[PDB]
Amino acid sequence: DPIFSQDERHLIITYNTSIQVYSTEDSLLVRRIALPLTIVSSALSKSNPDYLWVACSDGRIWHINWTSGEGVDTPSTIDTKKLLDMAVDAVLLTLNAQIIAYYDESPQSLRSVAGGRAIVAAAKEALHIGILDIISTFDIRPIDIDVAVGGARGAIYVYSIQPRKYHWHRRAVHSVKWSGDGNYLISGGYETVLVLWQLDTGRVDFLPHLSAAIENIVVSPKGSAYALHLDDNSAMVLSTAEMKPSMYVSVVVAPQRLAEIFNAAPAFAMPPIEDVFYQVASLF
Amino acid sequence: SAINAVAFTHSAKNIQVRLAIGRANGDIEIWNSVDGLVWVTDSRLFSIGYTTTITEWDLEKARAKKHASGQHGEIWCFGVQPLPRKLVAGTVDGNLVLYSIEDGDLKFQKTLTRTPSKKTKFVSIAFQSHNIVIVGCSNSTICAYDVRTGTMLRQMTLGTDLTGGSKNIIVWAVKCLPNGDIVSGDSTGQVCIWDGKTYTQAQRIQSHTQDVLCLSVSADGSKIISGGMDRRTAVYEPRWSKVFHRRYHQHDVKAMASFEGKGMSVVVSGGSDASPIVLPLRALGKEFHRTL
RNA sequence: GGGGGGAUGUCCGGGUCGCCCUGGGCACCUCUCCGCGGCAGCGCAAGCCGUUUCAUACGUCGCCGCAAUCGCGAGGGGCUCCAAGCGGUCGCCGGCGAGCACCACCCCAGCCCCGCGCCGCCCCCA
Repeated sequence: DPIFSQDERHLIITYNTSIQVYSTEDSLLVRRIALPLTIVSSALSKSNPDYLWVACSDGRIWHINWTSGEGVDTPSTIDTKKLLDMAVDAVLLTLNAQIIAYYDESPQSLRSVAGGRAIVAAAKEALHIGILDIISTFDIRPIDIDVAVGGARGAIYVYSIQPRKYHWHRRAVHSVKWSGDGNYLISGGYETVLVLWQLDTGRVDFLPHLSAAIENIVVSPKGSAYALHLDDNSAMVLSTAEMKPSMYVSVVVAPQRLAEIFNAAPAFAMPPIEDVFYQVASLF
Repeated sequence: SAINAVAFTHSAKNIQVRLAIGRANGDIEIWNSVDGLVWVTDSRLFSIGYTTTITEWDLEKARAKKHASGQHGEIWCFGVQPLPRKLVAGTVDGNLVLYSIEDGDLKFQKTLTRTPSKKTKFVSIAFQSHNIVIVGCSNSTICAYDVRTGTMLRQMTLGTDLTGGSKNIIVWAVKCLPNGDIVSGDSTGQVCIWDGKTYTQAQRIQSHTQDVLCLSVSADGSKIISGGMDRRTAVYEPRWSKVFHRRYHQHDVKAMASFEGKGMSVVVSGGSDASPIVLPLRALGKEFHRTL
């Protein structure tokens, strides 16, 4: 749920009362932007702008931006039940028990698959792929798709029919995401350890000791810094392989061969110089 | 009491297929101190204990028919060739010893070649093709050979023992592929598929914590079943990855054997818990079974 | 299972004693909520059930010194007493030294563990 900027130096965090943007390079908060409760999601607008998209627990669609405070006045209430889940693409689609877009069990979450679109819906044990273990969280990578599902236990099933068990966590997982170029599976957990799943040669290497806080991790727009949401009301932009927080938020021819052309048969009884010239030019 | 070798009669009607186990007393038991056993088909089974004798076993007589022996020392591995027959049997002294299975007789035929280092004890073999051999070593090396000429192809040397203590990677199990690559199940828990055209490694899958003692492939080259000095077996699927690992067993797993015929594609494992335990190949299909 | 009650099938006090009943004890079996939690619609309704996986990184190591503090204890004396000594922890705006490499290749030995055969000794018949 925290989200970067298109030019990487701005972090974006929603709280239970407002929306706060941050400087990834230098300092703490930049804009206190008003967002009342008289919260489901906040992503960026996809095609032309980078404004925002916030959905509250019932239908009030905030289309609001940073670089201003504009957008504190215009919700939308086209849907009738309390909103559960929310995803934007380019074109908005909202999970209410079913979808409304522009089924047996209870819904959990819903995520969107890029430009040649696909939809991934998430109940407890069901998961709905749409072309045109008990779940906790999941991420995805396209190019033709790969889905990494976490779980209420420490099993991280991977799908590309058969899953793969990536079980480490001695409680629920709270965060599973694909890393960058898809080499690593960066996962988190309840037990403060941010595990780097190797997913190549099947090793594991991690960042163990932290502020008892790991849930809701996000990956940089490049292969760089991961930002961590943190259950002690903290976010943490960690650059990669530092694992140190950048942001805390609370014609060469030897002459002797031509001499060897002219050593034998001294002047007379030498071959005729058409032939001797063919020897010389054939040496060159 | 413990298992040390499992082998199926065939691996592909009322055709008599049987299962041959070797029990660590010295016993042999067949379902519908010995150390190794194979079959031969074109069907009779051959076994070794720790001594240098490689012996046939007649089944309807249930007596050790046609013992064979030799000069060198303790046989630690042997195996039979495929078709476009002999036996190849590697020992402690670094010899690999060819035995002849000319039509009915088990002869001490020939010792082709031997490593220069006497401290290279061979552990297992597998046949990459008809006439060329893959052998693990007690050092980090696994090594290919040709039996047309006896020659010594490329040493496929593993690393050091990083995880602590020892230096040498003792390669406990080696198997092959229908693709043409070869899996080496080494010590220190790891497995690694080595390429087959160039004889170099291509993937080093670390799954187990302690040394993989045995592994076996599917007959279609699809599922790889490892089993280690932990209580742990693990499966592998496509270059590769693992899927899961369940402690089916109770001691270390010491011997695998796979079969893919008669609508019953099972793989049977045994170790030192004295309990042979059978698995399907369709590991997401249903449960398993065990027999004692 | 709270109370459920079928002379069910049980003995010990009680009646000369027939089936038996009368106080104490429990094994079997069907209900309202729960003793307790698990499944299906909207802050809350209506109906069901029972007494195998998995654990927490790198970043640099060695020796010595100071300051607070703490422990053991040869050796000697009746759980206590003294003491030669020796270590640990926290601070060192203590200092010194070196960083693959305590590794690769090979050879000679040695500790340990394992094999096989001689002796050294003790045996029993003789």
